[PDB]
Amino acid sequence: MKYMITSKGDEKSDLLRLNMIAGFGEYDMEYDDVEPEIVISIGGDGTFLSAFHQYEERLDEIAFIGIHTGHLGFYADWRPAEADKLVKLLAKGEYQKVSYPLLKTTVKYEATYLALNESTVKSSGGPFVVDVVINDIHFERFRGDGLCMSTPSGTTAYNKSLGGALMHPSIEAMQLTEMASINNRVYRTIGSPLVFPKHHVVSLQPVNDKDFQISVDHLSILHRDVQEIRYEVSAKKIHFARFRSFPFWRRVHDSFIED
Amino acid sequence: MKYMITSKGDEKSDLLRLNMIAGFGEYDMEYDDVEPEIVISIGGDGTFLSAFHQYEERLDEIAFIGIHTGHLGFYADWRPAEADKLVKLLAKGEYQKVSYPLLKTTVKYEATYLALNESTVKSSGGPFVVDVVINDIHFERFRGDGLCMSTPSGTTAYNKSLGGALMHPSIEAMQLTEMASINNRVYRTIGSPLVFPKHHVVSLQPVNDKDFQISVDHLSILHRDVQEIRYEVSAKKIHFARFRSFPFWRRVHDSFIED
Amino acid sequence: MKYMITSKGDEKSDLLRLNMIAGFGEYDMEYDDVEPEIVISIGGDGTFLSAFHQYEERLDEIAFIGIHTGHLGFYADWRPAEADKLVKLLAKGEYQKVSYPLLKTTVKYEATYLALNESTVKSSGGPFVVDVVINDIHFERFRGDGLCMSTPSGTTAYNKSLGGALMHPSIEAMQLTEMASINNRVYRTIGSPLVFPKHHVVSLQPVNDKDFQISVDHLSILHRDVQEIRYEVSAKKIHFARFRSFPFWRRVHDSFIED
Amino acid sequence: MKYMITSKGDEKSDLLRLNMIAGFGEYDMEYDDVEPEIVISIGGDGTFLSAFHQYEERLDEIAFIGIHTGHLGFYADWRPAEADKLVKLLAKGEYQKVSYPLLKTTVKYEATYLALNESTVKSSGGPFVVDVVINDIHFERFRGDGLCMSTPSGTTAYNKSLGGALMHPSIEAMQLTEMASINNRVYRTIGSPLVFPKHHVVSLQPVNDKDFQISVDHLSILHRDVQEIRYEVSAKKIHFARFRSFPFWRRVHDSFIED
Ligand SMILES: NC[C@H]1O[C@@H](n2c(C#CCOC[C@H]3O[C@@H](n4cnc5c(N)ncnc54)[C@H](O)[C@@H]3O)nc3c(N)ncnc32)[C@H](O)[C@@H]1O
Ligand SMILES: NC[C@H]1O[C@@H](n2c(C#CCOC[C@H]3O[C@@H](n4cnc5c(N)ncnc54)[C@H](O)[C@@H]3O)nc3c(N)ncnc32)[C@H](O)[C@@H]1O
Ligand SMILES: NC[C@H]1O[C@@H](n2c(C#CCOC[C@H]3O[C@@H](n4cnc5c(N)ncnc54)[C@H](O)[C@@H]3O)nc3c(N)ncnc32)[C@H](O)[C@@H]1O
Ligand SMILES: NC[C@H]1O[C@@H](n2c(C#CCOC[C@H]3O[C@@H](n4cnc5c(N)ncnc54)[C@H](O)[C@@H]3O)nc3c(N)ncnc32)[C@H](O)[C@@H]1O
Repeated sequence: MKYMITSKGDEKSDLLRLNMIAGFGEYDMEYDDVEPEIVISIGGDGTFLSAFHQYEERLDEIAFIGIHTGHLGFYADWRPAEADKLVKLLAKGEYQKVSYPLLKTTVKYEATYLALNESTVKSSGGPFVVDVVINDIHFERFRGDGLCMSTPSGTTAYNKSLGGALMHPSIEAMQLTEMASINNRVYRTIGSPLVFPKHHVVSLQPVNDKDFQISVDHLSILHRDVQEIRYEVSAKKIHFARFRSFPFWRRVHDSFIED
Repeated sequence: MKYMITSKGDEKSDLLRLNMIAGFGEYDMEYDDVEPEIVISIGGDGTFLSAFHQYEERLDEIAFIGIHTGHLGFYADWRPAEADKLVKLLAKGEYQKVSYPLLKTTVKYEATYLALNESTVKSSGGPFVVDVVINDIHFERFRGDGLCMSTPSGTTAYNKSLGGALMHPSIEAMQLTEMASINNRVYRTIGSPLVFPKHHVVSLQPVNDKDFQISVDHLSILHRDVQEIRYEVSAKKIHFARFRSFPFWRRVHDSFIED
Repeated sequence: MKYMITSKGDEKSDLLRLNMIAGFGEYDMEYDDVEPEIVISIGGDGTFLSAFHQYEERLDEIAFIGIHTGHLGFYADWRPAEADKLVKLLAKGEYQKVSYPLLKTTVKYEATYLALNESTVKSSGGPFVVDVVINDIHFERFRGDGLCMSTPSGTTAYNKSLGGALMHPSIEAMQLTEMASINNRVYRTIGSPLVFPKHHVVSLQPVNDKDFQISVDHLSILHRDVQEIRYEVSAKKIHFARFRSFPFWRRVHDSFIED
Repeated sequence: MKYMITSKGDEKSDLLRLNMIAGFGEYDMEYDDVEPEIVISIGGDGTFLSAFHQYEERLDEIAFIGIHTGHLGFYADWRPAEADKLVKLLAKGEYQKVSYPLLKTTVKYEATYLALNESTVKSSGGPFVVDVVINDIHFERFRGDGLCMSTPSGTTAYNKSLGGALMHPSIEAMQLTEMASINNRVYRTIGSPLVFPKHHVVSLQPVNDKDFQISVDHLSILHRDVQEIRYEVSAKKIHFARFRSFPFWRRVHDSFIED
């Protein structure tokens, strides 16, 4: 079937990619970076994030695989020594798929984005003020550095550094965390992270300034004349190729406690 | 149908209970505290917690209602002024039910318990050491004051004070938080709260001392010769009587931000 | 003696300022905004911060007074109703002085700055990497959103929202807090806030990018070709006019717990 | 001069102690565990804590030295390989002294205690309620698991696990941290850690139950009919023998970041 391989760009990743293409040539496997059914990322979690966004319009027709040439990643969880074994078991089709939920982001002035990790909103300097509306009722007026809405698999990333909980990716949900909120008699926020199920809509609305720094995964965009930022669990999902058991809590333990 | 009413025990709650019994007498409603189909708690969230444990063996056949004679509670979310309206709409059967997940706790020396809020494990003095095992693999060796496993509706209680996330109760899950863990080159814990889906089993195992203070909701028990404490989302659920929309995030906003 | 009054710029502050000038005209008090011995700020803590920086080159010859036309401030701790009483007791010289420590910031490419609240260092987009050196020995390699070095009186401001401790201003010290650090096997930071005595020097050194967003109190500057940012408790101090006992912990209680 | 050596009690510590006594016998050094001028602890920080409390009535006449037979300690900061060098430089008197502040604790029913690390107050089950009074004015009504008042050198211990700041021991101060406080419309606490200078008195006062678990360093005592617990920086100080530069921030880096 059609496949493609993206590389971090260093020597180790480029030549592991060239070796996998060589092994793939020994099978009924055609290299196509326009309509691949298999997308292989060689590098780190950042390389995988780029691969996901490179093919975000054909998610339902693509199985992703991540190979880490450096340390273990949460998406690049395959060791380079297993690269040759990846080729055969994947040419035969000896694999099922696991799917992780995604975060849908709507920005109105309208544009929509999908996030694999998180989407954040920050000020164009100093602190900013936004009204947080949950399912069309006002929840809080936030003043601080920013807010972060994370996918389940994204909770080990920016969300973790902001004090959020780590969620197993089988839970279809999204998590909101605060960035240095000021809490006093005037401004009052919940403080705790909030975990939302599907079909719940979190809306951020501007108060004074309407220019915000909006990020989706590794991409950071300055948006102007923004009227609303809406978050909800996407109906779409990213599909991974599964060849072996590597549980989420194992990857958490191996990444943060010790390998 | 058969009903019963428990009271906090103060003057205001006892006489609101006596007035509801009087109004119930004006309907085909029989008072029975052995096999009630409707359990009404008048007081606070603590009174409701007692009512839940008083009838935890007939959960599948009971609809709970909470009335707060003091401030708003997350379970006692009905105001005493609406007590008379509660009687009629509930004698007619003009209500459906909403169900919140529960936490199952197994203590082996074997005893099982259900928690509506959380279950905690603490030392018999100073810090304690337990091995945390997730789905039969060792995750961490915890040294500190204790651990807390919370239901979704329990996240606004002890879990919130421990830095956990607030989870909407439609998510069938459980959340684990740490109590003052010591983190150094020797002892290493994740720090972040952990949210587990159904069918995931978290096991706490003793290292040196085998005597622990184990709590389930408001009840605190000292347990000796404990070999294991296992947590997982229960197959059982608590059923509430629903007469009106009072969203979980509204109760969060009203309780912690302002009413 | 020579005095001056700065105003927030709203109607209430401008006309309280005009009334104080009128009352001052009834005394041997000359209005001079070039060499005042008394600087009165009418508005909020932000107005006071501007007044401090407006006269930061004559700190040793100026006594500051803060009046809050809105809610209570930590520097604007005088109520507008006591404005007329402020005039007389201050024309007579019936007051001593209290002094709060300041933070010295040296930026090398060299420029020096004084902060009454704090000084922060942030990235020009995403996370940044700086080496933290304490008294000429490498302490940690920080990767995250930023760092914040606070004065004692500044601990109730940005420092508080970052999890720092509240320090009584009689302690000559500075406090460093982290902004969403990533902690893993690669990058390791202390996490806890750090409190430094006098004569201790904290140096931030660039790793890759050398362009940082450096802030000192309300002013935020983008600095390029930065080689080092050094922090230490300043030898200079800000001097307040003291007419009455208003303890620091009282202002903390009144501001954050309830007035 | 008169000296004594305490041991953790394991094989390695007992025989390093026997070797140091042998080396001391080769000098004008008399072993006396009643009036020693030099107290040597061999083991861990816990062994040193016991040695400090064993001789807390002769602090002004004793210089302490800590040797760690396991990992590096903040008090046991001497490696066993340097034991023989410790003997000579210390028989000659080729050393000055450094002094760390201590915490004074007064319990009234009256008893006084000195803490090298911290003193904590906890409930006899569940949460407890105490009024916090700072310098004779009511600061907050705390409801939660407990409170912790730490010395500067104690901030790397229980205080660190509770979110407190790390303070250099040259600062004469004490730091208070909270243990899982409940914060709502009813109960309101500051949340942030509080750092107090000398001569400031923090008083904890009972509300309902008057039975508390009071700890001072490694000793935990249940106290009954307690009317008040008062904390302030002690006028006394512990004196260390100084043979070489080992800065506090180096010990922090070596203990928590990497050795
Ligand atoms: N394996 C570790 C390496 O992978 C990174 N990583 C990634 C990634 C990536 C590519 O860069 C952009 C990400 O920067 C993260 N980030 C930003 N600002 C951050 C901060 N202030 N604090 C922590 N994070 C921050 C956001 O989340 C962005 O999405 N995703 C994950 C994940 N899901 N889980 C665990 N690690 C993950 C991680 O950062 C490590 O570098
Ligand atoms: N409405 C507010 C009042 O109701 C209480 N409450 C309850 C309850 C109850 C009955 O007492 C036992 C509970 O004490 C909580 N708890 C213990 N130690 C705590 C601590 N150190 N810190 C915060 N909590 C603590 C645990 O969770 C126990 O289960 N349940 C909830 C809930 N689900 N959400 C919001 N509040 C709730 C709350 O405490 C208020 O008093
Ligand atoms: N009285 C309350 C009002 O006064 C403000 N205030 C000030 C001030 C001021 C003028 O603006 C710039 C300050 O913005 C603060 N800040 C920035 N980003 C922040 C964030 N993300 N989170 C919290 N803070 C933040 C930084 O500290 C800057 O210095 N100083 C203090 C103080 N010392 N103590 C208590 N409040 C103080 C406070 O912000 C309230 O508005
Ligand atoms: N070197 C590391 C070893 O030394 C210990 N240690 C000690 C000590 C000791 C002897 O035991 C009693 C101490 O238990 C600590 N403690 C209790 N409950 C704790 C918890 N829930 N969380 C973290 N702490 C806790 C309290 O503080 C008690 O005083 N003092 C210090 C110190 N000053 N700095 C750094 N480590 C120190 C540390 O615990 C390690 O074991």
